[PDB]
Amino acid sequence: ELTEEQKQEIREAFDLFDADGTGTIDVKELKVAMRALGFEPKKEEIKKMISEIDKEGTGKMNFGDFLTVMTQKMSEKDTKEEILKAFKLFDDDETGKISFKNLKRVAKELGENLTDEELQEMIDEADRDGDGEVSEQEFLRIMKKTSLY
Amino acid sequence: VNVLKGVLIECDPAMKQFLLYLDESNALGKKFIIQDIDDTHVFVIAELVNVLQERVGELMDQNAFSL
Amino acid sequence: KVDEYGAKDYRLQMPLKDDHTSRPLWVAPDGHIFLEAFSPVYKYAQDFLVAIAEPVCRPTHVHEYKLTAYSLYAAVSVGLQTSDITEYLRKLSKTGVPDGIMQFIKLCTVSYGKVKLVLKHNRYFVESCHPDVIQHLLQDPVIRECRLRNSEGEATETVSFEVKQEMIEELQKRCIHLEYPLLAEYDFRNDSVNPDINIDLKPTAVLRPYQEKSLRKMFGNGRARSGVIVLPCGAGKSLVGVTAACTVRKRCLVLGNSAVSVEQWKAQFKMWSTIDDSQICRFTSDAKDKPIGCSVAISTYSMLGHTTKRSWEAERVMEWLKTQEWGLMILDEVHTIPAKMFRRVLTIVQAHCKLGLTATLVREDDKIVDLNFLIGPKLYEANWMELQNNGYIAKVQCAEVWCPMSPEFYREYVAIKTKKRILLYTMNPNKFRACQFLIKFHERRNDKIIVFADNVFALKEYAIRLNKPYIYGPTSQGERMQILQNFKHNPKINTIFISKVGDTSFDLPEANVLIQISSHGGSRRQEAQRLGRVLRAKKGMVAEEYNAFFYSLVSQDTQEMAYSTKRQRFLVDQGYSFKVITKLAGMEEEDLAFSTKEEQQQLLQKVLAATDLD
Amino acid sequence: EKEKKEKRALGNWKLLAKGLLIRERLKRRYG
Ligand SMILES: [Ca+2]
Ligand SMILES: [Ca+2]
Repeated sequence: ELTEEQKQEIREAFDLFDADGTGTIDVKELKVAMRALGFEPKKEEIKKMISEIDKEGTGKMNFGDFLTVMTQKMSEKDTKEEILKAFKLFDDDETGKISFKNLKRVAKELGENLTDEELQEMIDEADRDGDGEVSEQEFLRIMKKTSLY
Repeated sequence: VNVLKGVLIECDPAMKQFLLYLDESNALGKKFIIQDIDDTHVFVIAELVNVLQERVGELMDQNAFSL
Repeated sequence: KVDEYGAKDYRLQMPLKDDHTSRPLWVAPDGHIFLEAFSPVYKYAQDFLVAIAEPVCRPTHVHEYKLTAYSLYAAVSVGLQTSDITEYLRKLSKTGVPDGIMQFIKLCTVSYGKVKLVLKHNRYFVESCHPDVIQHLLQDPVIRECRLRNSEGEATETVSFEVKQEMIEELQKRCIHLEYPLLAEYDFRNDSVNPDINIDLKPTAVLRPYQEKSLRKMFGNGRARSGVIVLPCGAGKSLVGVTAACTVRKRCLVLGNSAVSVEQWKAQFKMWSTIDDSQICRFTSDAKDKPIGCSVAISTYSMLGHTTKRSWEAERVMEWLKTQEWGLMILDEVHTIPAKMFRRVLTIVQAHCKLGLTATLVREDDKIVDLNFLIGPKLYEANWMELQNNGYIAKVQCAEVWCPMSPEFYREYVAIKTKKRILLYTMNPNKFRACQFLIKFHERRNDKIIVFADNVFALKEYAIRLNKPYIYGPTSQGERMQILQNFKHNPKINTIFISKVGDTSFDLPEANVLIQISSHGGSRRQEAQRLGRVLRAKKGMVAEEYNAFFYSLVSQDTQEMAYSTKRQRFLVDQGYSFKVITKLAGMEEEDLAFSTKEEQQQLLQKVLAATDLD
Repeated sequence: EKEKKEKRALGNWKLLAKGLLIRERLKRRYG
C-alpha cells in the first residue's frame, strides 16, 4: 500500500512529458516533473538522483522506475515532515536549534535519566558545523543515519 | 433528518477496540464501521456485520488451542 | 474401521465375554489399554500395567496406558515372558485380546535379549548366541562403518568384535532399523576390574515403597540395568540416586545442570552415603578437586561438553576420566540430554551402567525416540495423584486466573503482529492488580510467595513496583544466596521474584504459593517441572486436600490463552485439575495500584517506551 | 571504541524520538 489516487497524479505527470506515447521521458525533465507533483528538490539532490536513474547513460526512464522514484520521494518527504515536527517538539522555544536546554527539557519531561554530560556528548556527536548545538539539517542527517524510523 | 439504518452491536470494550482497529487498518476492507455511538455500542451496516462476525470468531479461535 | 462419528469400530475385533465387572481392563487392538480405578483388582491391574505398559493419562477414574516396543523390552528385561503376560491380560481384559496385538507382542518379545554389548578394557564388543544374526547384520553399510577396523582398514575378526566409540550412538539407532536392540546388561556381582568402594547406606535413609519397587525393578535379577526412572520433584530423587550408587559399589559419575546441582548432589551423598569426603571431588570451573582417588565424580554436562579449549587442569581431569572405567554413571534432568552437545558427552564418557533421573520426559521437540536408546527404556514412573493420597507430596491447589486486557493494550495487542507483542500482554495493569491482591492476601495469610516471570523486563518492573527481591540473568551468587536466606528466614520478606533461571539453575526453597505471570511460549514440560520443584509437602495441612497453592495469570483473549492450554495438557494428563477464576473476591475492598485509569495510561506509556529490543 | 560509543548515542536518540512520538501518539488518543 503506497497510494490509490496519487498514483493517477504520477501517471498524469509522466504523461505530460510523454505526449508522443514513446513509453519513456527525458531524465533532464526530471526537475519539472517533480515540481509538477509538488516536490522541490535541490541541485545536488537532482544530480544525485539523475546519476542513479541514468547509471547506464540511456537518458530515459520507463513508467515503473518513475513511479518508484516518485513513491520514494513521497516517503522521504513525509519522513522529513515528521522529523521536522519532532524537531519542533524538541525546539519548544522556536529557536531553530535543539540546544542543550531543549534536549535537557525533553529528556526530563520524558522521564529519562540521561546525564547532562551524555546530553552534551550526543549534541557534539551530532554537531557537524561546530556551532555548539544541532541544527535542522544536522538533526535531519542524524535521523537519516539512525537505527530505524 | 440524516439518520442511517443498520444494526446496533453491543460488546465489551475490548471488542470495541478490536472493531476500531479493523475499521482503521481496513482489514475488513471498505470502512463499514461508519460511526461509533457509545463506549460499548457501535452502529454497523448489516451488509458487512455477517463477515465482521466471522472475523471476530477468527480472533477468538486463534486465542485458543485445537485438541 | 471408522464410524461416521469418528469412533473406531473395534467391536468385531474385541470379543466381549460375560466377565464384565470382575475384569477391569479394556484392550483395544490399537495398543491402548483402559483401566477402571474403582475396580477391586485395580491395584493388581495397576501393578501389571506399570510393568508392561507406558501410561498416557492417569485421571481419577479411568487410566489410559500405551503399549510400545520399548515397554515390551523393559518387561522382558524384568523377567516376564509372553505366556504369563498374555494369560494376565486375558484374565483382566473385558473382551478377548485381538490377534493383531498378540502377534505384535510375539514378534517383539522373541527378538529381545539377543544382541549383547559389553564394555571391557575400555573397548566395546557386540556379541550374541546366534552368529547368523551377527553375520546378517554385517551386510548393513551403516554397521560396516560403525564396526571398528584395523589400522590398515581391515575389519576386525559367541564371537564378539570391537566397535568404534564415536559410532556407538549411531549403532544404537541402527539396531532399531535391524530390529535387534542392544542389551544393557552389567555384571553387578561378577565385576572384578573395578574394585568396590567403602560406601554404604546410613540408617537415616528410608526407601519409600514406590522407590523400593522402582529400584528392585531396575535391578533385574540382581544386576543393574541401564534405564530412566521418572519421579516427582521433592520425592527424594537424589536420595534414590544415592541409594543406587551405594548399592552399585562401583565408580560413580553424576552430572547436573549447574554448580548448584553439583553441590546438592554432594550434600545428599554426604547426608546418606558413607563414602569419605576425600573420595568425593567436584570437577567445577571454580571449585576444583584432584581427580586422584575420586571414587565418585560430580560434574556438569557442559563441563564435559566444552568444545572450546579447556583449562590445562581440566584437560588432565578429562584425560583421567577417559582413562578411568566407570561402572555406574548418573545423569540428572534427562530432558536436556536430546541436545546434540549433551548427547556427545555420552560418546565421550565410557561408562558401563547409566541411569537417568528427571521429572518430565515430554520434550517440545519430541526428541525422545532416540533417547530411548541413548540411555534405555523408562524403568519407572510414579503416579502424582497416588503419592498425593499417600501424603508424600503436597496436594497442590491449582488455578488459572484470567486477567482482562485493558482496551488500550488490547487495540495495540491486535495492532502488533511481531514478537514485541509479548510485552503488551505480559504487562497487563489488571494482571498487575490481581498479582498485587494475591500477594497481599497471601502475606496476610503468612504464605511463601514465588512469582515466576520469564520476561526479564516484566519481572523487574513488577518486583520494583511491588518492592520485592528480583532474580534474573546475572544475579551474583552471593547476593542470590543472601536473598534465598532472607526468604527462608526473614518473616518480613516472603515474596521472591524469579526469572527463567528458577527452573534448574539453582535450588528452589520450599514454598506454598507459586504465581506464574509470564510463559516461555508453550513449554508444557519445563514449567510443569518448575511447579513440581517449587512446591513441596507442608506439615499442618496434610488433612486438607489443598495445601499448596499455584496460580497462573493468563491474559484473556490473547495468545497466552493458547500457550496455557497447551502447557497444562501435561498436568491434566496427570489428573491435576484447573479452575478458571475470572473474578477475584476482595479486590473491591482492598486498595491496589493503578486504581485510576490514568495510572494505567502511564504504565502503557512505560511499556511502549520499552521497544522490541527488550 | 569511539564508533560503539556513537552507536549507543544513536540508539538513545532513536529511543528519545520514539518516546516523544509515543507520548504524542497517546495525546492523539487522549489529548
Ligand atoms: Ca531552543
Ligand atoms: Ca547545528
